[PDB]
Amino acid sequence: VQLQQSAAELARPGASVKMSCKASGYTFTSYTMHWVKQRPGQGLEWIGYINPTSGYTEYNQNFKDKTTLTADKSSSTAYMQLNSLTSEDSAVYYCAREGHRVGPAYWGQGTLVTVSAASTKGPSVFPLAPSSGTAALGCLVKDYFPEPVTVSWNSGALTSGVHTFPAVLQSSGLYSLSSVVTVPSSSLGTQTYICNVNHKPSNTKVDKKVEP
Amino acid sequence: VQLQQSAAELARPGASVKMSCKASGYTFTSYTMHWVKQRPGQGLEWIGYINPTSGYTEYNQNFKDKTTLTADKSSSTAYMQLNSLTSEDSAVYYCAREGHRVGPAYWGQGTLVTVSAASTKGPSVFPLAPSSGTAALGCLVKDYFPEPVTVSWNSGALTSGVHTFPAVLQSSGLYSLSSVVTVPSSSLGTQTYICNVNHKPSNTKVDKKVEP
Amino acid sequence: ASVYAWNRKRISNCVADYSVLYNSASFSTFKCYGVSPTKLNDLCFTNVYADSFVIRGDEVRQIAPGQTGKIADYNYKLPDDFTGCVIAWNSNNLDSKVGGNYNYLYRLFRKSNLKPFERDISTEIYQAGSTPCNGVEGFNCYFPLQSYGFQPTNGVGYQPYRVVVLSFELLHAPATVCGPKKSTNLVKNKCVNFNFNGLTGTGVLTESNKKFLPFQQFGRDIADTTDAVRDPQTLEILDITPCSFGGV
Amino acid sequence: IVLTQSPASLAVSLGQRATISCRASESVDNYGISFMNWFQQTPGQPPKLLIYGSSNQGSGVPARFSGSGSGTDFSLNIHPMEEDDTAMYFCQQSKEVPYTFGGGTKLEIKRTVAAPSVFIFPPSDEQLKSGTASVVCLLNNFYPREAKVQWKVDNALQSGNSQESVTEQDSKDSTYSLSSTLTLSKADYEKHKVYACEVTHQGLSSPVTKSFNRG
Amino acid sequence: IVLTQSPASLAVSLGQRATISCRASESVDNYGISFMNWFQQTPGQPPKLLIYGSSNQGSGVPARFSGSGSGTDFSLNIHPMEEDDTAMYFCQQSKEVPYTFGGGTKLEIKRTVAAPSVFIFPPSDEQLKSGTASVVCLLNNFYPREAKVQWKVDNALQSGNSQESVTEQDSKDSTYSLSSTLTLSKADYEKHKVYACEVTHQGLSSPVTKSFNRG
Ligand SMILES: *[C@@H]1O[C@H](CO)[C@@H](O)[C@H](O)[C@H]1NC(C)=O
Repeated sequence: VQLQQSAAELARPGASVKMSCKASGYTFTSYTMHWVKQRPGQGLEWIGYINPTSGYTEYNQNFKDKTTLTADKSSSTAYMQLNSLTSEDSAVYYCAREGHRVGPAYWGQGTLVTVSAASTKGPSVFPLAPSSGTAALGCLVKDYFPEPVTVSWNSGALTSGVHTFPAVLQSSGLYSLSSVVTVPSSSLGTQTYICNVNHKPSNTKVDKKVEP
Repeated sequence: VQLQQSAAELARPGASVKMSCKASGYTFTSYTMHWVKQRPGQGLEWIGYINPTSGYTEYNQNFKDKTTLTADKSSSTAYMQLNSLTSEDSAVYYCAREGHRVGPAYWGQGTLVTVSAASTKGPSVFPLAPSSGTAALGCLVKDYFPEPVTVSWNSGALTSGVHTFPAVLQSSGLYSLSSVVTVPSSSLGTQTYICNVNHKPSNTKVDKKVEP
Repeated sequence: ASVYAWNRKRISNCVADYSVLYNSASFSTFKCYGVSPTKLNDLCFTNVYADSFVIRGDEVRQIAPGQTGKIADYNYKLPDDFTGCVIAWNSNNLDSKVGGNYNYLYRLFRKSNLKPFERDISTEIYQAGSTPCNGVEGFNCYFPLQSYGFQPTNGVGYQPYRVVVLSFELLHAPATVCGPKKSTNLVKNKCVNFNFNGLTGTGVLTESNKKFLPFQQFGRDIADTTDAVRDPQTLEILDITPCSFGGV
Repeated sequence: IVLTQSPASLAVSLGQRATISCRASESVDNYGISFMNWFQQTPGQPPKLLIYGSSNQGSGVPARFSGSGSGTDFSLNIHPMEEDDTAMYFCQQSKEVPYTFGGGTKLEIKRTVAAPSVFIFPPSDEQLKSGTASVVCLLNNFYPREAKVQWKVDNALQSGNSQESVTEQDSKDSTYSLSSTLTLSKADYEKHKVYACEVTHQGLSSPVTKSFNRG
Repeated sequence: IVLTQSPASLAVSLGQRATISCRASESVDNYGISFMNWFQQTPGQPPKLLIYGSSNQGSGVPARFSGSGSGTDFSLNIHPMEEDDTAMYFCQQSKEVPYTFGGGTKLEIKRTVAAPSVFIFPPSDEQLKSGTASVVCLLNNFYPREAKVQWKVDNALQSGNSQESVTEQDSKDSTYSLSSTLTLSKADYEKHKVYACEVTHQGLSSPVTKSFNRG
């Protein structure tokens, strides 16, 4: 039993999102298809289910107006349509197959829908230099859209003690995070430290040298 | 349910002791009151019980002759009368309340009755100097009556490694104990060690300087 | 409630639905005496009693007709006849606390075994010895009640069990409590199998001139055979006549 | 049906019992069987069926996980706690048409209380050129995650102007890391001299301050 | 009724089972219930009811303590032994009018056998002015408490002249301390030169002697 989904769709508020779930490993005509919403770092909310054989769809009361479930048995695929998107709709949606008397029994990976009117913007990397045993340093990444960004130290040469904190969504609509590392006080003047920040959506490859 | 007795009464052989037990937290008219004798560091011996509402007292065979139980319901108190005291009578007595089908169920603190013809005498503190890594020293308290005495080092400045052994009753009728402490060998010549002995009953405050 | 003071709820004038008994997963014992458990939805009862309490698990066997033990003798006794059902389920998760749950009590001491369906909530001091107690607690004077002392880590035997006892009263008298059964229409001049509020028979239902007083619900002729009945929905008196039979 | 999940944040050392409890507003039992399900979700992964029904175990589930209970009260127990058990555990009901999940319990492995390594980072010169100043307070290797960070600009407490992030528990160190950024305009940043971060934590007897003067 | 309390001195490490047994001369069972009670007494405190009846637990008693048995044989078991369990445990009977208690069991936490640190102390000069001489032999940090101390004055063993004291088990070190004092008149003390304290203990392969010559 395998379920495959779309990948990280981004839409502005008011638009509609069409979401697909390919099914394999079973008949797909004998098990109903459920959908579950999960806001990042939050609880799970059941959206609704569809019977593949007969298009009888039952939705949650909250999601009844803005959601539409459909299915194509010919290609063995299910679809969820989200209409009139708002910022609350930004979340990970899962498609699940019925089993063991559980509604959403077998889940398929998960696809992230991001609702925002913002546009892609390159990150700015700013050196958080050590303050004048073990010292701390790093660099702060600010004003980039969207997630994710890959942060490394000296192309992977400095990995122990490296903490790249998850970004937080600012009120301006962008993301800011910090990558920090603790280094011996002896290597303050000798060892060169560079943080490498790679943002694929904006194709921004920035290599920032941090010095004390 | 709380029971409160007298505090550490001393009497000479042949005299009589009146012992009180105030009761609170219950009606005191629905539960019989038991008395239990305990020698220091020994087993428990049940003495006898009294019914508060009706003065029906039942005593142990051993304690029948020398013990009398009475009760005052007006003040919610019980009393034990010990007559013709001997050295065997020196012990801690407890007043207990019936409960859970146990005779002496709920005990109250405990009052120590000390039978002796001796009189209050000030302690004498004798410095046990270190013998000429870690060395040992201390001071011996001899011929004090009665217990207890507070022993400290440098007004509490030397607490680790301190052993103030419990006093023992000598054949002469007094008490002797020893306070010892282990000190570094490098501290033999420099640090001053003084043991403080406090005997409140005799109002004896002695500060003994122990030197090697 | 504690077994010594067991809760009694009287049940009457209702449409009895026993779906809770069949759908629940928690029940451990579902014993029935005088009735069949699956047939409870096809019966009409004059009155029902639901007696609920909390007991120790090893004592659940004592909740049954003609049994002996501390609970049966001094706490809760079932009559030898007892048309009804005993339903008990483990409640360790709900009625046990870290430390001890001492709210639930049972009666250790009593002068004599209590009669069936008798409740003793008195807490007078029990006189086990010859000496009168006069309300005090002493050597042979004991508080009659004793705490179960439920703790989560106890043998299934010593874990609390919640018990509900249903006491049906089954008689030809007008039954207030009935299953839904979806009552149907009635026909007059045909041999039918009629179920009149618990009364059941095979005959023709002719219109009757019997003058029933308002409290009267059915009529019995000589030799005590039901010959008349009033239907609950319409309140009309119908004569019941056996449809013709005879040797050939 | 509303499911309330007691403890929703449980810290137990390896080899110790872990209990997550679910209570339902109405009965979940139906047709004789029970319809309470336990799901497990490791970070970055879809939820996986752990315990279908009250006690039945799902496909490929180790014997450590056990489900018990009935009526409205259910419990999930993991006695041989392992490293792989660090996940978010949900309780879900399948009796009624609207399927509802529990609050969720993030299960963490417990360790000894550790002192946070506190540091303060002034804004970079290049950032100061851009008219923005972000000052960072960093806590390295502290357990548990319970800690409070306050910003003091010229001995005046700030509110509604700091954004903090917590990196997930370390795989080996089992210690959290925290980073709080205070953002200001350049004109406002240059109007004050003393910037301090005051942190209180369980492993600190008294709150630790880290301050710097602009320039 | 006479109660015999098997082991009356039990040493068990933390987290280990501890069993104290009470045996009665005649049956303690009456009216169907049992009347064997277990009391606990911490030093300097009144005895506290642990187990009323054969198995029922007293008020505010942790689940560690358990009472079992019937007839004439009863047992008190403490499987999760803790530090606070160091106390004197008594068994008592409530069946007959003269209530009788057990011998009493002092519960000690077990540790590895430790070598006694032996020291000697001659009488002080001021004491010698008073015509009395007390010679002290001190053993520091030895486990178990089983040890024998003998006084040898001019290679002659002394009897009936030494008084010894034992400090209770240390809260952290869990090691006993001993101090034996030999008292003599000044004329008798000055009539001998060599004074020795000869100690035997489990942790010593051979008995240790500590001696001094007067002067
Ligand atoms: C109750 O009785 C009245 C009078 O006979 C009848 O009109 C009514 O329909 C009955 N109720 C139902 C639910 O049929």
